[PDB]
Amino acid sequence: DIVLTQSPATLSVTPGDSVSLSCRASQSISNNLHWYQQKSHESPRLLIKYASQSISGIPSRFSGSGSGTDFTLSINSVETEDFGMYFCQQSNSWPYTFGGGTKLEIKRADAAPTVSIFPPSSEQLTSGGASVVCFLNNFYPKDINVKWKIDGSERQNGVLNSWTDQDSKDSTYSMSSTLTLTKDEYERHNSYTCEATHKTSTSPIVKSFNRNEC
Amino acid sequence: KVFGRCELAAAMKRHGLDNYRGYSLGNWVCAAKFESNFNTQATNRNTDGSTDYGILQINSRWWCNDGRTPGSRNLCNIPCSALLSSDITASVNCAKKIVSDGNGMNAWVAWRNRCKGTDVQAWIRGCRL
Amino acid sequence: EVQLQESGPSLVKPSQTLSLTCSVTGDSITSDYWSWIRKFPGNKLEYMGYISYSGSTYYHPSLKSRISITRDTSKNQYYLQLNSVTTEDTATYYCARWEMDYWGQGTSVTVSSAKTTAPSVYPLAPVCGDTTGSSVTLGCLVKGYFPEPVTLTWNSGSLSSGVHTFPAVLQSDLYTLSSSVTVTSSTWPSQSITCNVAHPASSTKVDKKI
Repeated sequence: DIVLTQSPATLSVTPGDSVSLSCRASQSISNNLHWYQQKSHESPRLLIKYASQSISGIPSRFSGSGSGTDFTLSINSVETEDFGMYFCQQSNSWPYTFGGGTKLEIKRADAAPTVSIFPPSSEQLTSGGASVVCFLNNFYPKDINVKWKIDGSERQNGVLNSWTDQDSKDSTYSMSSTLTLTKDEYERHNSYTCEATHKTSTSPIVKSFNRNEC
Repeated sequence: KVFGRCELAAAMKRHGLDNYRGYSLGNWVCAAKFESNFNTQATNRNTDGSTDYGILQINSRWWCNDGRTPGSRNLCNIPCSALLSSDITASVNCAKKIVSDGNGMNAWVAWRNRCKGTDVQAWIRGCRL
Repeated sequence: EVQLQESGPSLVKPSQTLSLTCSVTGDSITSDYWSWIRKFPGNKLEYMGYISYSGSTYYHPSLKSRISITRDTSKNQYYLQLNSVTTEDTATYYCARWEMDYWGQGTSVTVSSAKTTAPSVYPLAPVCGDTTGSSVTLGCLVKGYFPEPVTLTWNSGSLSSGVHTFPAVLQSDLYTLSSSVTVTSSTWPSQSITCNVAHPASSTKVDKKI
């Protein structure tokens, strides 16, 4: 099938400035490339059809160019509501295929995460389960390295992470990282540590606690 | 307007019909030739009330609205008048929808009878595109 | 102008067949080309297929001939039927006109053999020790539930600022999610903070005071 590649996968921009989104096809498709805008909890909205033909009701600041294998979606003077996901799709050959998408996010000053660690609750422990939760909130950019350590030893298994979407107000991201273990195992170790390394500092943020001690 | 052979060829290529859903540029040039002799204003009234308009003779009973056809559907959501312009955009956009059906280009009778199966590559022969 | 809307079970079991309905208004169904597109959890979009005027259909080979797209004889609604599904078919499904101009809002469908399970809800109080900060963040852990979704609020919605509720992740075949709330240290526990979690599927709603 025709593969459509969109790079970068993420693009930071400051309202007022302009951006260009790239979409390359593994095979020439002439002008049969369309661009879509997609917001969370919403269906894709067609922005440009056939590489550069405009769509009724689409702000004139959006424009498309390119032909064959190289295409470009241009957004002149980016506005707040222009943030979200942008996809390209070809209809030159069956099956129609989509590009992996490019995330258009709001640029802001970098910010270190506020890290908090929480031990398994008494109720959960009562049921044989034990989850150590770590929240790293309101940071920027989104790239972050969170590591879990049990008695100095790094633990990879049993860890599950979740991130929120870039906040509409402060433009930050927040992350949740949980280490789930059975009560059996949790009580065979002393210290649990949540370690986060972020662009904002060469010194990691370390949150830890020892079982039954304060 | 009446396009020149290579002119239409270069035009259709820029408008992306070359190898659209597997149909070579020659197929489209050949079809335009036998369908309208490359005339963007080509018009033909059919036994019923439908009329074929444009360089590709798109019918007013199924693909465009001309206000005087019974049972019209206007699948291309376009006036039949827009398929007569010197700008072939609307004609190409509608043709792409038409050929995207199962019977592909067979939708153009002139193409079936005179282009289908033949070496349509000769129609872009001599064109530097 | 035309309007479209998808409808059908939000939960389907593995190997069972998934069916969805797309209701259209503003334009005749037999008078056009119609499509089905799906968006996977990782946000990737897949074009499923379309049916055109002659009744001919085009299906995406990625579907390995498991898909059927039919139009109703008289209701102005077309359908999507997908056989032998697995969790790989968990996604948001959209029906749209071939023109790609008008789309339905999209509906979610999950493929799982899991059974309805009320969530365990745990209060997350801060580790024991001093007032090591100007502000304090508390938490609520919602674990082991199915199917989605749950609605979580703090102090019955009275506390919305400084809240971070994370998307659910699948853990051991059941979902898990958590939420944090940050307030001025001196206000807790003086001014109580309670986590409230409701789960439609099991008709349950619990409160957990931090």
